[PDB]
Amino acid sequence: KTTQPPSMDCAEGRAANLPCNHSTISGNEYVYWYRQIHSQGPQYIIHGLKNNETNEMASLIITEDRKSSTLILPHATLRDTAVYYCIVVRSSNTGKLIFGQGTTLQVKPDIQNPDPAVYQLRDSKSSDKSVCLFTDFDSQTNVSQSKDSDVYITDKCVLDMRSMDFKSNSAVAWSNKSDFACANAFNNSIIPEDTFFPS
Amino acid sequence: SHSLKYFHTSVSRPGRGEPRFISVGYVDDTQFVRFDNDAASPRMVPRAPWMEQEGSEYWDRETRSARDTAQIFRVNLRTLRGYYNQSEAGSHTLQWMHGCELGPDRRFLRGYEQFAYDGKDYLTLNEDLRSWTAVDTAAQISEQKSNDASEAEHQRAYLEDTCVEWLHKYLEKGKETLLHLEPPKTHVTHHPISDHEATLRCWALGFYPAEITLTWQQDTELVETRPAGDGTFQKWAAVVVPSGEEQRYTCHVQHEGLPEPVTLRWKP
Amino acid sequence: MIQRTPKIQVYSRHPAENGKSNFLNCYVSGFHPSDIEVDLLKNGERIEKVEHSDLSFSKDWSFYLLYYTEFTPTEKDEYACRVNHVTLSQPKIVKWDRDM
Amino acid sequence: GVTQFPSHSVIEKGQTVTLRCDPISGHDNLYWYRRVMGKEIKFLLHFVKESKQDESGMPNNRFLAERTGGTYSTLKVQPAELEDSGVYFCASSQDRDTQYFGPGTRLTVLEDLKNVFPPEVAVFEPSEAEISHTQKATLVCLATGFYPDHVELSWWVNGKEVHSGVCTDPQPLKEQPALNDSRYALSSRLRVSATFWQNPRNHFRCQVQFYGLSENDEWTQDRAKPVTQIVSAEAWGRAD
Amino acid sequence: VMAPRTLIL
Repeated sequence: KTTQPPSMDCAEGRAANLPCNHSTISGNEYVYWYRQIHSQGPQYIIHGLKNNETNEMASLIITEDRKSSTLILPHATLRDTAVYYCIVVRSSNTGKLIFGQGTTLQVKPDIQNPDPAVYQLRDSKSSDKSVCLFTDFDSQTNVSQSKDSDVYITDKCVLDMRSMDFKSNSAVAWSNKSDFACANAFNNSIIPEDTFFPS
Repeated sequence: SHSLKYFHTSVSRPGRGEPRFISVGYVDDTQFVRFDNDAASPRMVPRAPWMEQEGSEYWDRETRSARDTAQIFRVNLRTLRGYYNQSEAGSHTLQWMHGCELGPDRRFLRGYEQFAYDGKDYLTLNEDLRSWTAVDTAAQISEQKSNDASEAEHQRAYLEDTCVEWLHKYLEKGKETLLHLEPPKTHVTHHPISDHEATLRCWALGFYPAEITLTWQQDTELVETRPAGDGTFQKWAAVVVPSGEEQRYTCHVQHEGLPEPVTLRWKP
Repeated sequence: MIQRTPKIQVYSRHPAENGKSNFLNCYVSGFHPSDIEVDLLKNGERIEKVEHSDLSFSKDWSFYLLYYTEFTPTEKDEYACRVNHVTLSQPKIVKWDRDM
Repeated sequence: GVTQFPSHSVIEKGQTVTLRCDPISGHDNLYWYRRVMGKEIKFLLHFVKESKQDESGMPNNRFLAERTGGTYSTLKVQPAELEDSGVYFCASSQDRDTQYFGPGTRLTVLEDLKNVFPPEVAVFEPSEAEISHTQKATLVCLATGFYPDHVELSWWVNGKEVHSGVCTDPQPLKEQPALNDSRYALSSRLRVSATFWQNPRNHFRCQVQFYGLSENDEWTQDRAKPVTQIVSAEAWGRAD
Repeated sequence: VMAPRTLIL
């Protein structure tokens, strides 16, 4: 039951339209939407039967045929990045929820000030040090994992300096092996031309 | 017009464990299903010949629904005790009746739903199907709980769609007999009470549906309509008559299965 | 508690014919609560194989049941219904009258 | 909101854990759900008041749940097996149509507790090049060598927690993915303005709350008992 | 079919 696209990219500030199909649906089955942010408790958003509905979190659009649904998030933010589950529940005395795969919604931030660069950062203590920081690239850039087993590269995560009206992407690489420079650290990703490399 | 009605009864059995629970289903005046948690097979089962063909799919859903209802009614019985302040020792009853009716046009006409505690009216779904009304003062907490949780929505969904949908399915499956009108076989009997008085009795036998009017043309006894056992009904009317002239009294039988209303006479 | 005493009717399915197979019915109705003992008697003895309909109720919430068994009427044989209920101070026996 | 205890739990194969849930008081219905690592969230049980209304998701006999006075619920795994590792979510409802979830209990059943390790935490100071190029200073925190992955990372400036400018990986990385029970690493970024970093009066601490063994568990090994603990690394602001 | 949901009174 119920199909959703496994992933969805979305720009912040604009509206997000998440589709859901349930063509087997019968007249006493209700369309619910929950979401889960990271690994914290799933969160009720909205539910409906046949006509559209709106609350302060979201809106729901159900077709006249009832065979499909749309969750509309009015003005998407980074907080709205979550897995979104569309669950059909037949009238029952338990109302048990069957969580499908859901849509993994990534709200991509703006990136007004691209300034892609790879910096070296040293430990506050001794010896180790050697961490490479790939920062300030647009949400076009994809940071791949390393082919080398002994080089660690993180996924890209987003930085929200709220009081600055500033957001930025970053990925961290480290390895502690000998011949590991910040110049070759991200060789497995397509990094933009003119990515700043400090001497 | 056609109707799909269910009657659910829960009866607490403090001595035992779980309360006795029985659900019966009716298309018009014809029973077609039952659940009884005390029966050898405690599952929803066919009660008319035209329901034998339905597969594991349908009976499983209906057993889950019946057992779930039973399990909620058990909770309710406990809670209802707490609303009235009654002992744990006594046995009490929760009843629930729901039904939908189609008009001549065979589309939704009306839906109803109500609860009774100890045979007394407890809580009724409103005619607009959008809210519940307490009929007992003790039902005010349940009235507000039901209205706050938007329970009426689920029941409206049931009475206007699911009930209607299935009623049509049942009416097709029971084609041969459900739409069949069986006229009554009628006669009049004589029984002298004395030398001055005697009884005249107008019989209506083997008819379907149960709806029937028997009038006499004030000492008029009229029994409650009764089942024959083969899905047909029986009913008699009786009038007390001075011994001698009984021909001034005539019986009048109005019933659906008859071409025209019928007059009975008594042939001595 | 609402306590209503059962109304009782004893009768046949089909017009009584001595020697032809028939069904003997005991219809109990208009009663509350649901608990009730019903028996069909032949010459004063409880008939063994007796079946009943599924417990149901009317608009006024009062319950009704039908009790039935296969029988073959005779001139000399007598049949009755025997009903016990909380509202009764003794079991109420009602004989079958082929004119009712 | 719905409450759950404990938030984390690591126990040996064979041991007992009681998981507790405190529903929004007044809610007739309480639900237990779980996610077995690798699968979707799945129904376990539904209580209407103190009664079990639906039990269809209950794994087997090793799982037992009660709700004595129709208030808080308790879910007991005895004995615990590896496949029971995952997150267990409690939920409560008034209408059965809207379910409110607690934060969940994260459960890890391990075959041998010798494998548990506290994190080591390092703070990496901002690049001189980033300061001159962007007028901003990014500190990276690195929490390495922890098992299992029960960590919470937060940043602390001048004895107060900070939220703005922070980015912590959703998932940790396996250090030795080719080995069983591989330890993990997790990174975090705090980005401040250059002149805020260049003030020597400013103190920056990366804090990692590790969830490990309690004081009840046996420890016969050489190394310090890998108990639930906070490990930190810090750095002071720098004009140069 | 019978009503798939009842009231928790």
